[PDB]
Amino acid sequence: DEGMWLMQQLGRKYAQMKERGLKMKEYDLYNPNGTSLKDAVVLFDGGCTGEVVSDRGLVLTNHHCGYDMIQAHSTLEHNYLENGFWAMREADELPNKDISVVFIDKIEDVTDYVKKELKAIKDPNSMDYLSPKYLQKLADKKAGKNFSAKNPGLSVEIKAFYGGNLYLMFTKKTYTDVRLVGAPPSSIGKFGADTDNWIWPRHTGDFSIFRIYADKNGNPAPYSEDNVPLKPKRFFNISLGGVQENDYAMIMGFPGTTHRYFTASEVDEWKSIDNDIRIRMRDIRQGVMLREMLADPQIKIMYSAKYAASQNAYKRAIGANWAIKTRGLRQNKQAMQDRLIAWGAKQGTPRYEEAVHEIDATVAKRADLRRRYWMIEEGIIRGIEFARSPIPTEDETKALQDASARKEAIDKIRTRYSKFANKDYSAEVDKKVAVAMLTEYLKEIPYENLPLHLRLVKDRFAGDVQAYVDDIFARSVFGSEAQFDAFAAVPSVEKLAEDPMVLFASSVFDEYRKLYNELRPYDDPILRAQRTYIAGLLEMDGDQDQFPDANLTLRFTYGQVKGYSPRDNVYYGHQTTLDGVMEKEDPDNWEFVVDPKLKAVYERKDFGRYADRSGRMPVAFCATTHTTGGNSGSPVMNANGELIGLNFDRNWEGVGGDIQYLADYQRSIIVDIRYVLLVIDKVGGCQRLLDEMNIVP
Amino acid sequence: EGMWLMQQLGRKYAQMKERGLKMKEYDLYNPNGTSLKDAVVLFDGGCTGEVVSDRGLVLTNHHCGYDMIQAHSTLEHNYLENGFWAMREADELPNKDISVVFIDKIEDVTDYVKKELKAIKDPNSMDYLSPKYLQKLADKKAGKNFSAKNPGLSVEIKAFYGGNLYLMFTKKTYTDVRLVGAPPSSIGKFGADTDNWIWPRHTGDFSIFRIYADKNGNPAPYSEDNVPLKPKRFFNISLGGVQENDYAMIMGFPGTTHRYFTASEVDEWKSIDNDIRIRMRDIRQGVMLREMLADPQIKIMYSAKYAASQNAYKRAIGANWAIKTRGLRQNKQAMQDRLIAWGAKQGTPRYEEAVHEIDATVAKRADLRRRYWMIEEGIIRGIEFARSPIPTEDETKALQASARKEAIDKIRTRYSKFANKDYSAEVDKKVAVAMLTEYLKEIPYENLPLHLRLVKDRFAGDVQAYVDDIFARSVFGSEAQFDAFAAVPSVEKLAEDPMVLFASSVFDEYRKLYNELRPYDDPILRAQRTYIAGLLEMDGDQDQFPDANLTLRFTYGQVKGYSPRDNVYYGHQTTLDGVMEKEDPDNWEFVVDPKLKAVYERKDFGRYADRSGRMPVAFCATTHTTGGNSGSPVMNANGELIGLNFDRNWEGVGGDIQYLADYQRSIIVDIRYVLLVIDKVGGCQRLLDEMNIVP
Ligand SMILES: O=C(COc1ccc(F)cc1)N1CCCC1
Ligand SMILES: O=C(COc1ccc(F)cc1)N1CCCC1
Ligand SMILES: O=C(COc1ccc(F)cc1)N1CCCC1
Ligand SMILES: [Cl-]
Ligand SMILES: [Cl-]
Ligand SMILES: [Cl-]
Repeated sequence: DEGMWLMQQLGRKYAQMKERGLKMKEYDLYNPNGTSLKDAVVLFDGGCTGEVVSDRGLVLTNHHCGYDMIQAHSTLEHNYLENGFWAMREADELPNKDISVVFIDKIEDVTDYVKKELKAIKDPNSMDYLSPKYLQKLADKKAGKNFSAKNPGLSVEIKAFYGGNLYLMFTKKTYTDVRLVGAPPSSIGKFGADTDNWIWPRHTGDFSIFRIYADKNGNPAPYSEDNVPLKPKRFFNISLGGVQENDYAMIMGFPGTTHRYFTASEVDEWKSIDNDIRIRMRDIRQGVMLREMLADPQIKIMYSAKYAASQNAYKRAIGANWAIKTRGLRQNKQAMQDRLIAWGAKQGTPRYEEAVHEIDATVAKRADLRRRYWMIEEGIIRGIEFARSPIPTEDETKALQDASARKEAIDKIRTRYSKFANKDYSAEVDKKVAVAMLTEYLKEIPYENLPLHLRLVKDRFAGDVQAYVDDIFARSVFGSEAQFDAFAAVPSVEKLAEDPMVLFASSVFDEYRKLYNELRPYDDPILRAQRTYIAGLLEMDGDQDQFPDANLTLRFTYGQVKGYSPRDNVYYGHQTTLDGVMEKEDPDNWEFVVDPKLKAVYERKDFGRYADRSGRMPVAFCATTHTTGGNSGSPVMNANGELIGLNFDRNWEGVGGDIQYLADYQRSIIVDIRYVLLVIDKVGGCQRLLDEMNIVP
Repeated sequence: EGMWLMQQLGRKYAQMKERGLKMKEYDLYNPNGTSLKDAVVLFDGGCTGEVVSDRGLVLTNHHCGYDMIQAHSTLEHNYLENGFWAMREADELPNKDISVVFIDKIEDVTDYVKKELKAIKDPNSMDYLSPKYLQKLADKKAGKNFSAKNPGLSVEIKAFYGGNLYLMFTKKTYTDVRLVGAPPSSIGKFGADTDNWIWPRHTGDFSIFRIYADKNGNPAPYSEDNVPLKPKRFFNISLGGVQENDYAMIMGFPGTTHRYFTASEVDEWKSIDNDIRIRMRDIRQGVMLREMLADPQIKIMYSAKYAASQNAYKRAIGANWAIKTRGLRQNKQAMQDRLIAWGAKQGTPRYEEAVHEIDATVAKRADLRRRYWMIEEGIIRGIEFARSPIPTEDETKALQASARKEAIDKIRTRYSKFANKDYSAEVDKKVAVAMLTEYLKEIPYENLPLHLRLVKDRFAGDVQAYVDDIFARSVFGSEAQFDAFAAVPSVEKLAEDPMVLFASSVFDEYRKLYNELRPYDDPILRAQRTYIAGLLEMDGDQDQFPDANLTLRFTYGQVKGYSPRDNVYYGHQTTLDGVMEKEDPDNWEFVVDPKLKAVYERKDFGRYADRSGRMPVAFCATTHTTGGNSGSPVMNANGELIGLNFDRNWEGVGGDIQYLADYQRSIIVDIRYVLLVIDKVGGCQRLLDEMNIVP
């Protein structure tokens, strides 16, 4: 609903944005033929957003966005992940291998061009209209003969929007020498850690600092000791005016995916298959894992990351199912499609109703297969560690059946066994997880639909899942180190072919691939019908109050700094303070440890010009902007386009917002720029970064 | 802020009127006439109640009338789960061992008691706080035939302000109090233990009783000839509801507070009482919950024991949060330093000497008190086999006449009560191994109960082996082991039984510590009499209330929410919409009564919903309440009933030592929700009709 707008849509939205508080001129925010604020936004490392905040190429993004780079430069002598990092001179800034920043140099509507090229249709069912290979061939044809050679650092890309009803060509400028400049300690950068993931109120200082480097002329160049900081076209001014409740706020960034044009049948499928299976299976997996972690401190160390990784999409699915149950998402999709069908009936065009019917029929037809796919994926592929145990390759089996190539096969199988049964793998914990996961899987999936090896639970083990799992480990070459070494000393292909763990792993992966291959053909009729469906919605209600689905391209969103009521008699305000960090401090809980320098700043009220009018130190705020994954690190702007914060999360109540925006619950969780500048200043003591920024009173 | 004596109403009236009170002083409390105070009762010795009709109808909490609802519940008519609604007065159920106490008269007898005390001689006598001594004075003042000359009436004298003020209460007690109505437990206890001490709250915590009496309205025990009481005063029910900042007041019987604790007593309360209870109960509850989650039969057997352990555990967590964050220790220290500076200026050193005596006594009893709480939390309440059978002297002097069978039948009865339908020896062994490992780490060998010395001496430090051996060799270790003993009982078998020796040994140490600690209470009590006398002489009997002591008090404040933490606000009122948000059909605590769910769906709120069409459930107020105030009437600026107090938020449990204006709230069930449940859930129109409901 309140959307993720194309840069092209700024003109038609500008008057509403101005009426909601926007004060800057339209072309100062986005101008297709000149420098604008859009030129200070970057796609940071392929999946995050960033922003240029100085005339020397300084870039701000989230701490969780720059996390891998902070970790790659961290050692026992200089643990930057734990203590932070503050380069005191430009020469001290650390280079990063495999990093990139993408500027969106130009954006152009190429719809008529693509649609004319598509008219050369050798099959009306062709999926070339959505093919990256096909669209790249059109982008190259339009850009010219050797565009990348004649314009180094530039590249061209065409993307489909609105289900193939609109196409845009992006001219991108990519820089690959992006150095680490500064980062707060993890105690600030990820204060809530996993406990506060998707949570508002939030007290996390989620930021990190980088710098784009380039050749002498400001052109992209790979890492070189001769590289000089980039003088950019445009950079954000930092505001110290802060935020007030109801203030206008806007974001530019790269939201990844949404499903705003789902039919009511796709919402039901998302709930009853995708979300219910993921919720049920992960709750079983996590329940066994947590009991083992709480009983053995060594198991807690080995399984903490696996547990946290499983919980992230589990929490998302819980938040999504809450919106489906309470916010009428299914009903609003049904009303949307009924309105189009009634309009099509009045216009004498039945193709829109036929398109919704095709989507419904495809959803209803793939139901059993999709249920079986999610059941095996959540239950076994993700749920059971020994599902990803070593499977001897075709060439490994061939090698073991008269040359020195036998020792090569054993060394390769050993390397994979050592990665599977690593320092964090417990066979006992895995057997307990598998017994609970398989009991549920065997209750849901009938004998005729089971992976071939799982048929042995009924046929050979008289229904005893525990005995079947015990037997896999007791007899398998991968059941223990001593069992592998005995095999490695005298390896036979016939031992591997009958190995209970190899057979289980092969069998479950075979069933997983068979289901994937059977389900793949159902995607195309839905995609083709969505092109007709979205064309109708656009022709009926216009390319105005319905935004194109997110597709990792540059979008803008606007709203207000506003809290919300999560439940009866509870209100969460629009702004958190440093006081809230101190309330959450728990010295013996690694997630809620408070940095001693920050604790002292709070005690002494050493807030400088960064505190609010009441002398309180702001930390984070929330806004009615419409964001999703991909928007991490996005610049948050004032009514004047000045930087007031960085987007870093969204509350769980708004995760259903990828299908239907939730005005009374959905909020972008943003780190206040005053808190960012406080941490750089009083925690990092990196005055040179403050000095190179243009800070407005 | 306080829990004021009825006598202090005159002194507080102007401030109450400035805060919004509209009723005349003597209409609320009149020392020589009828007033609203006459409609308040002490319900069943530990709760408050209120008369709401000219036919003796009484409202109190559901958790206050819980035992009576349960005593009348059968498999055929389960009133606890289904609710109860007597459709005629003759259908109201009598209750054995129930009482309602009216506070007929209250008088200051300070000079009388202080003159009588002057005859003591021993300056360290504790008669000034002795219920037996004070009752002898109460009887002497009332007369040598008071209860016979004034039927239903009794007198009682209590100490206040540490023995600096005394009041005599004339009480009228009724023992025929019948069950009239109760909502189902899904309404009466909606939050169940999850929402205990929690605001926001969505629980309709009420039950309905009726006082019966003889033909003249005089107290009489249960009789089929008893007629409902026509009281001299009852509350009018308001349907005007509440708004944020509205004046609210409560009358009730708060039990205990510790408003005059020294800073050393706050430290002791934190570092001994609360930390030990928190640490020990967390170990006990952790083992119990693991076992309950792994075996559904263990969950059935241990649910009540788990819930009972959690209640004071949650209280201690809330209390320690206030000590850590609200500066309770610091404010007591400032209070005592101010008195000491004032006593230095006046030339009277006795106040500083009194605070010093309290500090020295606290410091001296520290190790013993730590040992007492450690054994009490760790073993006496932590381990079930600590309360296993110990053969009496009469029982041993029977097994060494044919009364050997009677001794075995008595020991068997106690064994059967210990190892009952809810007792698991396996769960108990696991709880004991974890509890004893912690206890053995905290209590040194020389301070251990004698049998626990065997962990180091006989079992090479293996707690698991020591516990396994207790059950493997004890006659109370299993039914088969008891039966083998019962067939061939010898006193030598009992005298060497590892479970009997453990149980005896831990109870001996528990009694020895109790007896060693008891003498330390008296110097603190005597010094508190001097300490509070100084505080009263210095800052007056005006902004410092006497500690609660289960006597009638009033408190006033406003209907107001609060901010529990940064960027979070809890408003002053919950709604029926909040009950529906919490509904979880497969969680017994959050099941919603189908009749109530239908009322919400159809918006069948009648005259009970607010101006916006939303149905209120509960509200909170800045009144100062504690345990004993459950069921208390909550009044308007006009003295009309707007709700019943039923709980207080955990953030305010430290309020028994220092009132917390920004966090402490009384959790009250809205009277409009009470009437909506009587009407649309119970269908008991006769109860609505007998109440005086004001628009
Ligand atoms: O308003 C529109 C198109 O709107 C957009 C065109 C390009 C773009 F990048 C974004 C929007 N139309 C109304 C009549 C049919 C076309
Ligand atoms: O309170 C919850 C879930 O709470 C969280 C969900 C996800 C998350 F990341 C954090 C909390 N619910 C009550 C209604 C059904 C869901
Ligand atoms: O949130 C809590 C405790 O919460 C409850 C305590 C008791 C209770 F009955 C219910 C909740 N705390 C945060 C700061 C340390 C204590
Ligand atoms: Cl058509
Ligand atoms: Cl909404
Ligand atoms: Cl009366």
